Amino acid sequence: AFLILCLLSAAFAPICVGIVFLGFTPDHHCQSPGVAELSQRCGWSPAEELNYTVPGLGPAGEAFLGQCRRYEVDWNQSALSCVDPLASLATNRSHLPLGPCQDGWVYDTPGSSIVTEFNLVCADSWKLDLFQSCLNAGFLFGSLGVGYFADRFGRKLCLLGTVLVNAVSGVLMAFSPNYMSMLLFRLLQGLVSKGNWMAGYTLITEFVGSGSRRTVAIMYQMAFTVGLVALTGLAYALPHWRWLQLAVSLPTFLFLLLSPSFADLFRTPRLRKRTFILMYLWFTDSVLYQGLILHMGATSGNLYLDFLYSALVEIPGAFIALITIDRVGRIYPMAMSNLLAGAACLVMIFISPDLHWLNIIIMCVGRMGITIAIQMICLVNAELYPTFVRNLGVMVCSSLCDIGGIITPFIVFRLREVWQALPLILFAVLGLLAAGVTLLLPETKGVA
Amino acid sequence: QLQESGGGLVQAGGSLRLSCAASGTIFYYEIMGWYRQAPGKEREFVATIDQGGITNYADSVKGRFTISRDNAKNTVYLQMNSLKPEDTAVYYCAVPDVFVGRGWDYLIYWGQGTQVTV
Repeated sequence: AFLILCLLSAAFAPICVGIVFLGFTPDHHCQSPGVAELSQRCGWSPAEELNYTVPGLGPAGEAFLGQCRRYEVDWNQSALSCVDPLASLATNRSHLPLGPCQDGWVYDTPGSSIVTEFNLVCADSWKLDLFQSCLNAGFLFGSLGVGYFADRFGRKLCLLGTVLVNAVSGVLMAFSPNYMSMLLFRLLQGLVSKGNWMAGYTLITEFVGSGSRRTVAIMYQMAFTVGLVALTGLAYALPHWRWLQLAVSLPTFLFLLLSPSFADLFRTPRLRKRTFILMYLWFTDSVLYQGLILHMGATSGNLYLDFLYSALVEIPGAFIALITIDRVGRIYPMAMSNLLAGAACLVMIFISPDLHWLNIIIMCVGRMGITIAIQMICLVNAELYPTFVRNLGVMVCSSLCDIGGIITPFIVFRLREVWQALPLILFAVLGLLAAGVTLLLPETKGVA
Repeated sequence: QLQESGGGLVQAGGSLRLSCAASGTIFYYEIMGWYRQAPGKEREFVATIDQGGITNYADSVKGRFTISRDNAKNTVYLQMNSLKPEDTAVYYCAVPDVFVGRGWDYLIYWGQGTQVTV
């Protein structure tokens, strides 16, 4: 029973993370016909050809001066000096006419992605956020509608149907002819993903006794980490998104063969405070956790090693979260871990000449600090709250994180245009303010 | 409102049972426990229990005391057997504070307890 649930968790792990590998943007520039003929005629500087063709984009303007513009010089059927063709033609190179890009650009990568295939650069750059937005919309919509399908059919036919739909959707998306169909299949599988993922957790929690809930939760975390580790290995040997999608989709097809009421928390004034503080903390932590990975997977010079190292530091977080129990109070680790995720974000915007040996350790520290805080909320939930109230609170928090994940990607991706450090100020503010609301949790007049 | 029961005068440290009652709001949303007067000492700790069912114990009474929870009658039970002529104190029912201190050091509710001697 444990093996099946762990395999299911590991298989669900790449669904919300693979956008780092499936959709990635490489360096590109506008292409002009006839430049190849001159390059064949004159091969003095194949490398400097770019230098001799791409315009001189200035600081902070390279996003809309070399990737979305081209020169109007007629290279073909023109006599050149083979060294500086532009200098001889015109004394000043800042006065020639420009124009919109054409012919689908030219990329520099041995692999392929959705950006490379469908040309999602320049004015269409906002189409990449739809990928995550549709999946999160599916996550939100599938949470409410899963209860009805648990009745009038049974608790057995749902899992098989969800697994079959997920596998078929994955394969068909791997065989998609146009852009709209891929979005449709993403939305279609977004429901069944969480629909089948929640059942494994519920079964694992129910089957094991109350004395090993912590152990099985740690086992689930270890399974998630292992599933995250194996995905980095596959993307190393399969540099095409169709191959990678098929390779991560086929195993799903292969392996298939006087009562606690929710209205009592808002009447007594003592239980109306912590039940709001915990909700706010959970929402903030989920938003931060979702944002950090997407920020990291966009400005990395070494993606594989950074991903592996960041994923390898999530076991000590659980170890310390378990060790701190029964020895220290419940708010000191919470405050410290919430404060550790803000200082790192604040520092991460002030180290220009220290790259390649500091960003990795700072990102690891921030990731561990975020991971520690999430476990404490779950432990407090399991300690202080009854069954039914938490049985609805899990769905409520899932809906909260789903709406947070709907709103996040647009803000994260489209706020980097004004300045590259803007998304790293909101994270610092949220982290540094979430550590000041936990100090209102202790009850006043606590007699020793 | 916390109220206790049980108690008596055992002859040679025999088995005895203690019961603590709750109101209904306390019984479902926080953590209960038991504390010992221990004359000559300010306060002593014995055992706890929470919603999940995980239990703690004191290093001096480990393997002799058992705590169980009853949901029908809204009560928390404690069973002591094979006592020794060293446990003569007053037993209180209390609700500790988790967020501040060490998790069992501070109290916000108590019910004046009861006295049992051996």
